[PDB]
Amino acid sequence: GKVRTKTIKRAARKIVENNYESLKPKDFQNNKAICSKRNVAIIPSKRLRNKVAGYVTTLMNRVVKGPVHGISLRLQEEERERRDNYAPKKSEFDVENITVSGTTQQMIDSIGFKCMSTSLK
Amino acid sequence: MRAKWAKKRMRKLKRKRRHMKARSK
Amino acid sequence: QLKEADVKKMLVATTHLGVRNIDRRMQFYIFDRQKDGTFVFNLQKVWAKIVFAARILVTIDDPAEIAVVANRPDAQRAILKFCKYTHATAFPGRFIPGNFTNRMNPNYCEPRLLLVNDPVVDRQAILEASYVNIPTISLCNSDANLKFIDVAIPCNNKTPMSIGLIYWLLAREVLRLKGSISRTEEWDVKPDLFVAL
Amino acid sequence: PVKRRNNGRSKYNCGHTNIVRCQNCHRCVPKDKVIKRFTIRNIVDNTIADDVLNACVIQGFAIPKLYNKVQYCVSCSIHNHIVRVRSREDRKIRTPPKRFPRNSSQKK
Amino acid sequence: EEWHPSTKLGRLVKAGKIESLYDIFKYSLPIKETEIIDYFFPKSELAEEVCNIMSVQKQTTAGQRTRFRAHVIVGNRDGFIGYGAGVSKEVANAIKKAAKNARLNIVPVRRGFWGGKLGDPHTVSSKLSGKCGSVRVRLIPAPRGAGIVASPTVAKVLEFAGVSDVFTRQSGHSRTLMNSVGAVYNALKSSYSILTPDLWKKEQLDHVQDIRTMSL
Amino acid sequence: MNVDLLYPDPVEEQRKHKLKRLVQGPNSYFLEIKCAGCQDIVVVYSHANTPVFCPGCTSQISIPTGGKCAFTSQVERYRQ
Amino acid sequence: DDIGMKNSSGVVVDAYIPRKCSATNRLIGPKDHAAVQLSVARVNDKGKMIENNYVTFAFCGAIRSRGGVDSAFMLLAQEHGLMERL
Amino acid sequence: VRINVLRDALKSICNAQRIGKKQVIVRPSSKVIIEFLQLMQKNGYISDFAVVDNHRSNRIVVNLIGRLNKAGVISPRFDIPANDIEKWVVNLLPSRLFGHIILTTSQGIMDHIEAQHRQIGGKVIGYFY
RNA sequence: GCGAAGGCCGGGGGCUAGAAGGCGAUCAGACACCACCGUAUUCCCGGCCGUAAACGGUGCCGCCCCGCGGCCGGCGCGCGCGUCCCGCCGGCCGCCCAGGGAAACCGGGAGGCUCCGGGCUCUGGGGGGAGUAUGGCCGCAAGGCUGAAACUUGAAGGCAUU
RNA sequence: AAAAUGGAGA
Repeated sequence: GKVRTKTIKRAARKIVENNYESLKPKDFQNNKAICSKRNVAIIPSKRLRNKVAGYVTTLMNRVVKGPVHGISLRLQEEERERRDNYAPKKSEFDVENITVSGTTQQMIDSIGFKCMSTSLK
Repeated sequence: MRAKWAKKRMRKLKRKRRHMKARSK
Repeated sequence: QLKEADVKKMLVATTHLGVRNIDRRMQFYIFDRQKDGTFVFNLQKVWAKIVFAARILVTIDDPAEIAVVANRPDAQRAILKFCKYTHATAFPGRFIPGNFTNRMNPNYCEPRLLLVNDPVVDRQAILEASYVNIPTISLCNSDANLKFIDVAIPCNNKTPMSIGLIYWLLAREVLRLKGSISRTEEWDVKPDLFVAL
Repeated sequence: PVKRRNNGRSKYNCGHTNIVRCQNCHRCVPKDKVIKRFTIRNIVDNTIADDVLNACVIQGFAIPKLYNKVQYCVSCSIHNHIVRVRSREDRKIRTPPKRFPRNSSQKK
Repeated sequence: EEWHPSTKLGRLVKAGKIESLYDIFKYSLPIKETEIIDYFFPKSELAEEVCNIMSVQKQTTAGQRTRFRAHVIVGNRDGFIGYGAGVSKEVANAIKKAAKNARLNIVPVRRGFWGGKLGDPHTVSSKLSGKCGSVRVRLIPAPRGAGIVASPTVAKVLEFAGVSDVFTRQSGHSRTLMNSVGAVYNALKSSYSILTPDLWKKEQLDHVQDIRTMSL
Repeated sequence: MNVDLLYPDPVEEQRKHKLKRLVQGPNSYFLEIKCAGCQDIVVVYSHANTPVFCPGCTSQISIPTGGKCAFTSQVERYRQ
Repeated sequence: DDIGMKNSSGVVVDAYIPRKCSATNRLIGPKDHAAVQLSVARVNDKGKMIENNYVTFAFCGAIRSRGGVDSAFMLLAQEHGLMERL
Repeated sequence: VRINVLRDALKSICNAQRIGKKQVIVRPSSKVIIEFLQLMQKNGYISDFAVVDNHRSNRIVVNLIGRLNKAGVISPRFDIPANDIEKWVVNLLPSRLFGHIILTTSQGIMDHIEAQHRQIGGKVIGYFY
């Protein structure tokens, strides 16, 4: 197999997340020409560029398959962070859990409140 | 076990002296 | 003081339990152990403690300067809520060791005060604070190591519903001192958004 | 330069013990310094269990299960790799590794 | 130069908001910048002495990693002192890493007294005992009729502190200087670490000069 | 938490050693027992060393054990 | 009375007065790099508003290590009056 | 066995104060340990004290001001003339500003400062830093 | 006054191992390691010996401690009564907080102590020579117990880092 | 299974 160095993978990592745009997920050919806009990166030799252009096809494939570690998709940063912001059916998380034994009732009896008339329901 | 093979060597030296001290007197 | 609707919230939101093991410094907060054996806490103690925590938070010169470090999965959802209403500069994720000492390190934050998500998952973070002179404030379980912790919040702490109530309670209590979020009224927020599915 | 606090022994409130000899070394060892792994193994080999079970002339027969204690000497244990010398951190780990709750002398 | 303040207290030192080194010491602060300590007193300020550049050669696969390490002792006469040391291959990079370490640790001498307290202090307030590995040292306060009674290396360190007279006793490997000069320094730390009837008081919750609070 | 040694707290004192308490006091009591048949009152130590027989019944009303003394007849509680 | 090292006159010969840690009475050390100054604020009746004045306690890291600074803080707060009947 | 009650009290008080526990217990009350404690309270090192009393040895409960730095005993008592009081101040006292050595004189039991000023020297019961 | 083993002194006993001693087989030697015999011994009784890495390499009796769990001995504690909990514990301990230590590590101490002073027996003073010489004592002997010097010469040693 | 040396002194 082939395993590349940190800088080679990190350049590819920078190229796929910090400038995602639309590098190809499953196709090598667009990736072959989409990594040479000059501003996006400058490195000599086609094969050296091709080393980044190899991992990019797996990294974008990984992002398409699922979120990567520390996923930072430039095109799609607000993805399911809205779900953490989301609340469920009516946000009625509370009410009627109960599950209080006599000692659990004694804990509320120790403070001044006497919850549910000492009859949880 | 050098200590054992020194101590018992010393005892063999001590015994030699006893015969030498008495027989000679 | 205590409010019954919120008090019954803590009871129904897993803030009625702790670890079966106990420590002498958590005995007062603990009501006792019941037949079940998980130590059951005392509710008034929890509310009183959260007000005491609030007064230190208003005291800091920059409300942003407080840092809360969350190193546990459960803590993240509730920790996100702290930043939305309170201004504390969060310190999320694994601590990245030595940040307080390493000013050169990228995420280094000097928090005039500290806040720890779990007593036994921030072991580096309280020692790191001890190096940088930071007053240490934290959350504590029924059994916890209180080493390098000045005051802490009695709680179950091992389920995010309880963790959720704590950040909710603390946020509401500092805001009540600032006289902004409720003032003898309803908190716009609802108990959900304090757990991540 | 004390190597282990236990000193290779579990002797507490004691002064002398009985000696059990190594199955391999034949070296007398006090009960305290002996490995004492207890092993449960089927009397037949697992490979031919099937054909012998196939020859079940008596009804509901089960394999003969043998209960025995293996007690190798310290030197016998290391060379036959019953246990392996470990680092200072590994010294206090009180468990045999490689799980294996499987019931046979060979861990298979 | 024109150093970006590395420390948050560095911004206070840069602003001139820090009043002096004493103020950060009163609020118990860690001083992380050589410039941060220089701001209180810069320009000649402390005299500098360097000794004992031991050459540790660490045996390895081929030739030992010959390297050097030397001890630098701060000497400002105004009741402030420190012990620092540096390890590096080049003679320069070693003493000049040490100079930085003695600067980063500055401790205030008590500057105490015996029988006569009318004039300015001649000795430390209490017997100062410092434990550095094997070396344990003692600095029993001396009357002004007594001089600086000390061993040749340990006297230079206390001359740098500026205490005029002292009574010194020692135990441990006195020949190993790093432990000894470390000990007399770790003893100087004891100078304010002792509760004194004069020190006892109940008040001072002012907090207005919390260095951490103070900001630009 | 306010706990004061000078003024000793009685709740913990009971759990404490008969000697470890701020005052080394007795940890046992005299208990009168009710013979069911007759109303003679017999005082017994909480821990009995020698047997006390209910007057009028030769059989010992208490057979001593290392601590609590059990009674063949019904027990009158402490002093009541 | 010029608390701290003082001259025969009684004025402070040494200005530095390491603040005595409030809780243990023992002083905060010059090198107490683990020193802590917990401060909490007072309240105003029904409003329970913050008045910008906050009582500032101090604690060395040895009490922190003792983990007893929590009970101690509340009792010290009773000394400063913040603690209620509890 | 227990020969010196004051050493078991001194390290009782010093050890307790080291943990920071103001209230401390002492297994036996002694009229001489009363002298050291009340001379400690008089100099202000220790705070209000009390002896819960059984009819036996008695237990001493002492609250502290928390300021005690060091306390200790010289066993057994060694008698020094009032001429040599100052050599013993040098060895067992940190400084002559906070010096106090418990001396015993027939005409009242006082700390070292008052005694030499009174020109009487007896035996050094215990050190008080 | 006891005191493991081995040894010894007379009996009794003798299953196995087995100092000696014999073999074979090893290796340039195999005196040995390893196989195979095998005597003393081992087991018992009546005595002597009186020593061991007899070690926790840490005398004894006290005091004060920082928390978390076991195991054993009682003894209470309430509890739906279950070897249920919770202490009083006396001992067995594990990890360990300060504290201490040249370190290793100890911390139911090896801590409270160069801020060096509960009590009381013992022992040491560079490495050899030397447990030798010489006396005395003990044993039947083996050996024990007590215990120098003449001379040498610059380290011997301790725990740790690569 | 055997398996023994490594002159002195930088």
